[PDB]
Amino acid sequence: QWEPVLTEWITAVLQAPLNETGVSLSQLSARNKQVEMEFYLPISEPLIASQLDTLIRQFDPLSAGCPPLEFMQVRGMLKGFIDLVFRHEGRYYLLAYKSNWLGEDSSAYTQQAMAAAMQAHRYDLQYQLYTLALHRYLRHRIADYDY
Amino acid sequence: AETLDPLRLPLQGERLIEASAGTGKTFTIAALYLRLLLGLGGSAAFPRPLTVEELLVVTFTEAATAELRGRIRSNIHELRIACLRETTDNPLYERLLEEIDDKAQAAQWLLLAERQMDEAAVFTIHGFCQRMLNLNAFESGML
Amino acid sequence: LDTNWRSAPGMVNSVNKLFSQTDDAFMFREIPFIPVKSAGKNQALRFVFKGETQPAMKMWLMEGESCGVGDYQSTMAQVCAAQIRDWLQAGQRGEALLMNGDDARPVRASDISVLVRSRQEAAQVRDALTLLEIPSVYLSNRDSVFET
Amino acid sequence: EQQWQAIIAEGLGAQYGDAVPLSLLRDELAQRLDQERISQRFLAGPVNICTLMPMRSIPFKVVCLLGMNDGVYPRQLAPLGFDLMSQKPKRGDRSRRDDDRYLFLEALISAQQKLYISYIGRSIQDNSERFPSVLVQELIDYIGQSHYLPGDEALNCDESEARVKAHLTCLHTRMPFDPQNYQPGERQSYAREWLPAASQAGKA
Amino acid sequence: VTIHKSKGLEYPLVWLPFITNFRVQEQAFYHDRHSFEAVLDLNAAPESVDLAEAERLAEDLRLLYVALTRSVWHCSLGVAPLVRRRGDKKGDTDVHQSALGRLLQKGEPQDAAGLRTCIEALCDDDIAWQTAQTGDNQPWQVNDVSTAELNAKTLQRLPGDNWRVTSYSGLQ
Amino acid sequence: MLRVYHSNRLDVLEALMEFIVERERLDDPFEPEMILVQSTGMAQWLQMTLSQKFGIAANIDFPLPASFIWDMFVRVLPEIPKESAFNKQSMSWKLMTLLPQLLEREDFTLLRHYLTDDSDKRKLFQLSSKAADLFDQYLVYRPDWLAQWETGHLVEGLGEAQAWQAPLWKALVEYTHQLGQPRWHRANLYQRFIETLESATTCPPGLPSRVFICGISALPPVYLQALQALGKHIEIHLLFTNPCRYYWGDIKDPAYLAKLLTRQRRHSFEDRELPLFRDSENAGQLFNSDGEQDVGNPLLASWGKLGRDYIYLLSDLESSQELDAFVDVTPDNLLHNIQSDILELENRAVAGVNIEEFSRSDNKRPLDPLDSSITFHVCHSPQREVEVLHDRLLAMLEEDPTLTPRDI
Repeated sequence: QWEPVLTEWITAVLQAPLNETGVSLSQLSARNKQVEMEFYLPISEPLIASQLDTLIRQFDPLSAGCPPLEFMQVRGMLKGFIDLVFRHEGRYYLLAYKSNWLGEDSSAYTQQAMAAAMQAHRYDLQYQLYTLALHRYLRHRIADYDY
Repeated sequence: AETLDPLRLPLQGERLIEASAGTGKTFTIAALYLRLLLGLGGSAAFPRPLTVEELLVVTFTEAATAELRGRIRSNIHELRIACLRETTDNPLYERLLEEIDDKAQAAQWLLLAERQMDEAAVFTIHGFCQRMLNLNAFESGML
Repeated sequence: LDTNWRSAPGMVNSVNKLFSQTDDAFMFREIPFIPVKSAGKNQALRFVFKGETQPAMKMWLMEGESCGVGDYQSTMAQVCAAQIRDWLQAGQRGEALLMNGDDARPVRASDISVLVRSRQEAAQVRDALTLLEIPSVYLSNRDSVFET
Repeated sequence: EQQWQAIIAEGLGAQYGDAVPLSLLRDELAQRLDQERISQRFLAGPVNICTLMPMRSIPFKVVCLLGMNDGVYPRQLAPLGFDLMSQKPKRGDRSRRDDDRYLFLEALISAQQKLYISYIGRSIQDNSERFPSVLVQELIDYIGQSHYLPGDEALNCDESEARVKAHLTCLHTRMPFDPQNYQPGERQSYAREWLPAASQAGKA
Repeated sequence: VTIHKSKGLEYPLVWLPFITNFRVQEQAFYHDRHSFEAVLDLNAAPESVDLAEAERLAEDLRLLYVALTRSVWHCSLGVAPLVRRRGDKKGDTDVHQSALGRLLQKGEPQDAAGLRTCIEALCDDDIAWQTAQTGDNQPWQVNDVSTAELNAKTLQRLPGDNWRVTSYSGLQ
Repeated sequence: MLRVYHSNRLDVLEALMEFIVERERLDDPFEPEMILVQSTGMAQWLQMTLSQKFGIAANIDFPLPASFIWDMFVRVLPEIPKESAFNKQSMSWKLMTLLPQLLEREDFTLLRHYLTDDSDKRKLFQLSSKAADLFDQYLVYRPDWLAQWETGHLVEGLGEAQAWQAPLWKALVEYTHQLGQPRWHRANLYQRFIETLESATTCPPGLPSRVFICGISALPPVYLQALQALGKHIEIHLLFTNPCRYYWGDIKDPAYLAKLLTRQRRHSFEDRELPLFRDSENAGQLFNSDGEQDVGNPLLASWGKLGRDYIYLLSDLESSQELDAFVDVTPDNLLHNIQSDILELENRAVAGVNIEEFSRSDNKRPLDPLDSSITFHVCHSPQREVEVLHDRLLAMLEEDPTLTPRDI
């Protein structure tokens, strides 16, 4: 019984553009899209949380609250799975999907509630590692690359 | 009854070896294995030399089969060394070296036996029965 | 196979004397017994005691007219334990030896073995041997570890 | 549910019309549920414990091999008997015995610094001699025929081979609390919990 | 070690204290002397009992041969006039019903003095006999010796650094 | 151009792949880089090494050789579905229906005696699964047998099982012709796929720029004949690990021995021509009458039969470009002695055919007693074996200050 509501909800999601210029998902061809890019990121220094969280809080505006997590020194490789990478008009873009959303039923999911969910679930470090991985991939692939 | 010589046993038809208690039965099995591998005996010999995957050895106890396989492997290596050197310290090995005229082909056959000793057909009774039931499952009717 | 490579020629002659007293000692017509021959390299095997050369087969005849089963088992277990402690008492001083030609070997505790048929008489032998401070292992013990 | 629907989809892809019994589907589901294997933590950084997988050779400093006794390795898979590829072998044919021998060759080549090989040599049940595999036996034969110890410079060929094969073979004790393992020398046990038990300095 | 578990082994000195003990088979399961097939007689016929007791005696003789042919240097046997019958003094003993007494008494029923004369008849340099003397003087001597000095090695540093290949979920 | 990279270890092949990627960059950034592997740990190690070399390792696809071959079948030739109709489970479920229909034939009397005795649909499914596995092996390895079975003609020199295997396969091909399923499979498509690449003038669209084959040491001749036609248009770099630097395979004909002698490898950086055999005048005396080379090393001749067949299959290619990058190992330890004897293709096993070789023993290689490179351990139980292994690994970690447990 959920299917005729599911297909119209899917088309309502796909018709809604997600860009600063208003680019929808239907304008992306098969060569431009890349779904589920798996990357490995190396690190040779001992990853100290105190030396990393201050560097994050120096530039990221969402780190006003969000007390820092505690994790051991990780030296080696880091795995990651980006949901979607797509290019448009000579500009690359990253796209991730979150679908839990248990606590909202009304229209209260504004930018403040989404920013509070980003600060609570700690998706800022994941997005920063995704930007670092995409920067290293575009530097390795395309010569004379500017961020 | 008659006495048994390991280098004069006719390998044709059915033969019944009565090995008494304390006798070298495990040595006699390895000697007959080398005789079947090299094809020795002259008039009482096999019509053709056989490989390692055609010699069937049947012993009930599994540790006895493992010990017999290790002893046959050691005898194969010792006979290969004695055939490459054309000399030995054992009188039965001396008569085995004297029975063959060619040395290079016998050494190559013993090297192939040393390489194919992993695929040797030295099994138990129930193991050989299970292998025959699983291999030719059509005539038997086995899963 | 005519040649026997394991035992001493005295034990071979004892077996060929005991089993060839009458014709068809195994009582079947299709099972014949033949006199076997000993090995030439092992013809000098001698189990020597402190007094003199001990013979190959020594049939310990229990003295008495008629006896039971358990009393006979207990007396023969005590006689066997006395023989074990005598062979181990004289074996640690270089008196009882196993001689191959000129080579000699002292008799340790692993050399003497008691051949039984059931588990009850095996436990009887083990008790009669641990009564005289002699530890004994049971190779034929098939008891489970979950029953202790 | 995914395995059951996959079995039903693979059955209905052929458009099966006859009836199917319950025990066949139960045995098929039991075979398909245990078919999966996990290899996500293969090279995470901890020491790798895995079986020999064919066509996978990775260089390592220390390569250890367990279960190299006869019968266990090489893993022998009997042919079907009615297969025609086993009757007339070609160049590009693949068998499990040759794959295991090539895996042993790749494990010998892929070892950079140290190669460890351990096999069950003595039985724990009846103290019977368990012979190793033919690959390890050919390896120790090539070692004994290609190398010699500096103590016996020119003694013999077979005696030097036996001395090398006895020097390389380290027959360990049956029990961990044996005092032979704690004897100072080439090898010494690192078990500190069994040191006062092996020293025999405790109260009864 | 039992007689079945001693097949193929080797022992320097062998003691057989209960080689004269025998058991009488009650069930009638024998083999035919012509067709060589297993015949199970569910009725209590004495001919089937005798034909099963013949195979039992042959199995006991084979067990006697297996138990005798494992000794290398010395074997010792325990012979006694064992009577399976409940009578104390009937004038005859059942050693002829055993495997050893069929070879000692030559398959003839005899007495304890007859068994002693059959033992003393076949006396050679290898075959001797002695009486069973019950007596104990001292158990054993331990002769212990002091154990050698030993120690255990200690790892000086860590086995490995904190190396781990993780994901975003491992850092959260 | 199909490039073949012979090397002793895998780190040299990883460095060569790094030099190939840094030398030639991809024109399309979103185009995935096809690297053919066999297992998941091989792909994981390749991802970790490429991440350690480049700083990143992304958009690298690791498919199966069969999956990549079917993907190239879909991309090159049209009107082909994404999934193969002839699979193991699909052929098993088809043969479970077709085998009771074929019991009335005279050639299936053995299967009738095997099946009609007692069957609760258990022996039939096992027979269908085993025959479907054999048909999948025939689809991979033996396409000419299936091509002759589709016509209805037998093959001379095979076993008795073909007498029930030839009508069973052909009636399968009609059966998928009877349903709505497509006709095409792996066996009948490879010849048209080879012909359409040689007969074409321009490169077909949708093909990748460069394909890597790393960690794969075993391939069928059908897959190599397809990859040669793929390498005629698109540059494919083949990374194969061989333990010997010289030629250690077999031979086919004396007219092929001269063709192998004319082919010579060249180094990647030194750019010097290096021959295959150590001796060119005595190269004919090494091979036997059947065509097998008398290898001096007994371990390489007794263990690496799969690589011995694979190097003969690689040398049979006409347009193959062979490059050798072998790093020599100084023989100091026992393990390095064994690796040097394997790589240099020499026989150090002293037989002692004469009395002078048997009396003296200083003609062998000296082994130091402190050399703990190769050790053989005898254990009594599986618990005590790994209990000894843990203590020996702790001793190895204590002996070497720079030693990682990941490298163990």
